[PDB]
Amino acid sequence: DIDTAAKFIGAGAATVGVAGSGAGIGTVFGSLIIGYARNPSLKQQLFSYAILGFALSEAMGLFCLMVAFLILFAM
Amino acid sequence: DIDTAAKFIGAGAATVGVAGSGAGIGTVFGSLIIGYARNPSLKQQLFSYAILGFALSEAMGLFCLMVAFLILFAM
Amino acid sequence: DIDTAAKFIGAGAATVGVAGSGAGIGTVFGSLIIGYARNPSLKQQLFSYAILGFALSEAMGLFCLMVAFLILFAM
Amino acid sequence: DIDTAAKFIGAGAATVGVAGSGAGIGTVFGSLIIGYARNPSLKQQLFSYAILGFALSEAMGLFCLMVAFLILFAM
Amino acid sequence: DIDTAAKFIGAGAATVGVAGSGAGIGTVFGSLIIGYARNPSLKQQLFSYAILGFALSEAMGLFCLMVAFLILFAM
Amino acid sequence: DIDTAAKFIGAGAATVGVAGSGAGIGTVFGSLIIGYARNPSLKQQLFSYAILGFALSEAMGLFCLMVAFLILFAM
Amino acid sequence: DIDTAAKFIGAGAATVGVAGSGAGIGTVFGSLIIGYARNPSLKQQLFSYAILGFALSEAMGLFCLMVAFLILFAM
Amino acid sequence: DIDTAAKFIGAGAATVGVAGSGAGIGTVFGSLIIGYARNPSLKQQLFSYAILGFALSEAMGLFCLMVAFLILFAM
Amino acid sequence: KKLLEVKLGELPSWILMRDFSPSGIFGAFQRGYYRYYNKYINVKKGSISGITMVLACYVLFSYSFSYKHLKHERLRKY
Amino acid sequence: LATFWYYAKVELVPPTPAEIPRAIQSLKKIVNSAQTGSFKQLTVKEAVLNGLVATEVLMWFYVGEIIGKRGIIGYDV
Amino acid sequence: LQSIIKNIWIPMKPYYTKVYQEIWIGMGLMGFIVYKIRAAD
Amino acid sequence: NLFASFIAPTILGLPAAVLIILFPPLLIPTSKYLINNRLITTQQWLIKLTSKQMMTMHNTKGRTWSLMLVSLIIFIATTNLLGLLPHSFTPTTQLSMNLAMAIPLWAGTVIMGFRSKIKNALAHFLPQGTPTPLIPMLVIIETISLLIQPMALAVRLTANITAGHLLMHLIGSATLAMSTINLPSTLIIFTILILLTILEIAVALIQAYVFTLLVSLYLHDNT
Amino acid sequence: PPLPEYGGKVRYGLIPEEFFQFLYPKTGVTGPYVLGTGLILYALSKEIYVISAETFTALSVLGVMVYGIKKYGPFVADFADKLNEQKLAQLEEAKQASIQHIQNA
Amino acid sequence: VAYWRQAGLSYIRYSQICAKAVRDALKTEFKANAEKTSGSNVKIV
Amino acid sequence: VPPVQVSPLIKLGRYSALFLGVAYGATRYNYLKPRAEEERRIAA
Repeated sequence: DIDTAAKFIGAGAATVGVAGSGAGIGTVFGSLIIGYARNPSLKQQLFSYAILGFALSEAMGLFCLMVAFLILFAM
Repeated sequence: DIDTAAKFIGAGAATVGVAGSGAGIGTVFGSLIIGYARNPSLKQQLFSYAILGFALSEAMGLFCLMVAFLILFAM
Repeated sequence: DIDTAAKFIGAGAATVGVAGSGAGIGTVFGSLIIGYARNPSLKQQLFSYAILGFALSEAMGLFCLMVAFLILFAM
Repeated sequence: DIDTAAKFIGAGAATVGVAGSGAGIGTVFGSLIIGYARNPSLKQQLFSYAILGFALSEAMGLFCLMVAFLILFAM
Repeated sequence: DIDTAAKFIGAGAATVGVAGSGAGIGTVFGSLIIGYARNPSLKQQLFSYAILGFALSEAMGLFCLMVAFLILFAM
Repeated sequence: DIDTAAKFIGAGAATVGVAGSGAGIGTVFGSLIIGYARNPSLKQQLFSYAILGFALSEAMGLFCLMVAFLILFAM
Repeated sequence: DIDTAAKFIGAGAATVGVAGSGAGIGTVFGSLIIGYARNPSLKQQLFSYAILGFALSEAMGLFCLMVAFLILFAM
Repeated sequence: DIDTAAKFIGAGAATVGVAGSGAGIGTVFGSLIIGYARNPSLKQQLFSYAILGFALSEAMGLFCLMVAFLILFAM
Repeated sequence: KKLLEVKLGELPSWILMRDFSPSGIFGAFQRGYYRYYNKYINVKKGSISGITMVLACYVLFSYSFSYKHLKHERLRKY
Repeated sequence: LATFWYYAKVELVPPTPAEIPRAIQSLKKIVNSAQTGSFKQLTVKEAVLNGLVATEVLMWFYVGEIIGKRGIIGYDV
Repeated sequence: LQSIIKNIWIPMKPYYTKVYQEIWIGMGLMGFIVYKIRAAD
Repeated sequence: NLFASFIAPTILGLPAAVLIILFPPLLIPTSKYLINNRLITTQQWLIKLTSKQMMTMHNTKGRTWSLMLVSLIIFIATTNLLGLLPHSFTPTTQLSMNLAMAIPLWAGTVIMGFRSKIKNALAHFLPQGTPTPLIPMLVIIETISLLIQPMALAVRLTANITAGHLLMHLIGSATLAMSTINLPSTLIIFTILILLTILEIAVALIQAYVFTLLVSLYLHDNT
Repeated sequence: PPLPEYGGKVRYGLIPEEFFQFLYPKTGVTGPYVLGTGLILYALSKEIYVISAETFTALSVLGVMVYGIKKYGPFVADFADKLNEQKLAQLEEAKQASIQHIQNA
Repeated sequence: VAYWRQAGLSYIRYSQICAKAVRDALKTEFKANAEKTSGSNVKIV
Repeated sequence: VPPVQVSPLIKLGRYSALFLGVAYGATRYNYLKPRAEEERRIAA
């Protein structure tokens, strides 16, 4: 009776951790704006880095979601 | 009963994860301000990036809200 | 009752999502200060952006507060 | 008997959200420092913006505290 | 006895919200370092702003502690 | 039966601590973008430093995730 | 029984608060790196400002350890 | 029985606090990248500061983990 | 000649000859303040002792009313 | 240092057996002045001085008490 | 009455009568708040 | 037990808090002379520096509050500093005194802004170049800000000073509890206590200055 | 009226020399010191002075005060003296200036 | 504001010192012609 | 500064009071230890 309740609470607590990837994506794209406003001829490589940075920051977020879906469903 | 209680608690916890979206939106638009003050000739393209950045960071927050409505109203 | 107790706890949890909008407003106005120190001749345009940024960041925060009320009063 | 307990826990949770305003005020006044070190001729207008930013960022924190009290004392 | 238990839990939760002031004070004094490295001849005025910034950001965190004690000792 | 519930909730809490590594990776790669836009001829060494910083931030995040998995499975 | 339980939970929640001290120390020393790369002749003044900022972030962490110990021992 | 459960929950809550050290290490190494892109001749001294930063910020995070383990096994 | 300053006058009637009026006590406190001020503070090349003595009397006063709380922290019982 | 002893050897020493009659005579003088009530000749300056010396010898008694219970703060038991 | 209002009220008259009028209104407000707090207690 | 230092002190049944609140001005002796002792010299230099800092940013109507704001900063700073001595009772740790300091001054400034200035007083709630679809929202925010300014003043003083004192006391207990145990750790805790004492001196002065500066800004926004 | 040149000769910043001179006749040079130590030991032996956390906060603030005084006392004294000397010099200069003006007239 | 500007110098003096230092480090095959080409001869009245 | 040959009365009073203090301290220590142990045992 208490396991499913704790599973809901743990799933919420786990999905809290997406705030980090949200903030990291904000930082990555703000830095893209700034670094492109400085030296726009690099616009390709800059953007490349952004994507990489994005895909890594969001990666952490997914881990959190993973644990959420590991707690909520797989257990 | 206990399960709807935990559903309320987990929905609130899941909703906490919109703080990252708020902070990332703040960073994106602050960097838009700075990069437009530095190179006002690039404004249009800069705004483009801002939109993209915004649309991405908020997206993470949306996932959080989704999980909230996945707990409070669906499962 | 245990459902109203969890309504209290879930609203209190969902209210934490306003930290993001607070930090984002801080970032947007700090960047307004910096962008106005750089290019004080765009004080209008910049400030427009600033409010826009604010209007968006707080927006996310409001959602959280809204969600909180919709766990305390709606259901 | 249990609802007062949940009121305590929900008030603590709701007042967690003042961290965002702490960080946002930090950002606002750090950027005031930086932008004034860059262009000390706008010391007044710059400072004005800081106050505005502060008065807005802190606002969100009070929102959180508001909800805290509205969970701890009213209902 | 559940009321004292929830008092402890809500006090810990309320205390969480001082991370914001820790981070914002880090921001204020880092920006002091930067703005002083750029215009050392303004060391006095810059430092004043830092003080102000400190005293405000720290303030928010203490508000959290206030609620903590309001929950822990004054119910 | 309360131990399993506590393990679920404690694992969710433990995995909250990944938001820090998410935001830190975002900062490392945003600063990589900015530092490459300024000095595009130090690209290899800037990327080496970015790899090191991302490795350490991800290390903290994985410490949080492994504490979560230690609570959840290995007690 | 339940009171010592809540004491442990509240002690953990209260020690959450030094995450802000860690982040603020990161910000202070990153800004020290930046400001020293800018003006490498003010090494001593910049390092003294960094030590001051680090001390103040640690004080904001002490204000959380105080409530941790007031929960754990002097209820 | 309930004491061990709250020990699990409190260790999870306490290890939430490594997010601050993650974000701080991210900030320190991002600022190392930036300041080395500006002044690549200080590559040595800059790195020293970065080391020092990574030594202090992480320390805070480690403290959290210590507390966590102290709740889980010792006291 | 019963205006003899205390520290010179042995009598109890002197005690009742003084002006125990509100204005009298005000004058007494003000005369004491000005005696201290002229002796210790209102000199050129003055010292910080004229302030640390005031702070010591202040700390003694502060301890005096803090004793009702400290007497519950005694570490013996007799 | 040693100046403390330079003064203590003259002041902070026990009375030699030769000067206990002097002390007995002084005690007799004091009890006589108390008997005849002649202490009304003592100005409050000298009264305060005598009170301070009596307080000092009482403090000597209390120091002897703390050295006779082997513990400074209160009674060790 | 004499030498008090010569050393207390003659110097402080320009401020009590002209400058601090709004402070006096606000102090009435503060007294009202304190009365509402002590009465609901 | 723990908040014993924040309870209204009483000596022999009388409210010693009255004496403790009236004492700070006694440490500021004044003189009619032209060249006077070191205490008055240093204090007059400090008062001149403080007046020039706080009051240069005001117009001719805000500069009529020079006496009020300098008195406020001197009173608060001396009370906070005297609160650091051993066993002392600090009246700025009390929410009553801080509310009675904050509400009159803030209310006086806002009433001064609504008596004259009324057009600009009502216009201040809206920033200059605020876009149109956001004009309602930014009036709900700013308004409540203007209504929390007094409380957020008083609390910011109280919650700070109190907290500082608490921390010091706790660390003190630590040292005592560690006096019968490892002495190097006792010395480390004592060094933490010394650093905290210096920080508390700084915070006393900073809190005086910040209370006064916020009152000064509320006055500047209404003159 | 001119001020004196020195204060009241306090010792350790707490007790004036008048007390030591007043106990010199009856109890010599060590008289005041044995009175002080006896009073201290009687106070903390009969638990009139209760040792607590305030003892260590007191030691901390007293150490900070003594160090700050011994360190920034010479500087503050010289600062006040230089302020007064500059004011006096400016005044004497401005008096001679008007004397010279009327002599020129 | 660099350390030399705080000390009252100018960018002309900074440049002079830096150019003289770059000249002193030249191998003697170029040094004589370098110090002749950039040497000052004007005198102030 | 020259010392002062203190009055033999004050001197004898000093030392007699010190010895009476030693006596009283030992006496009350022995008077009080049994009652103290009794109360600490009866408090259990």
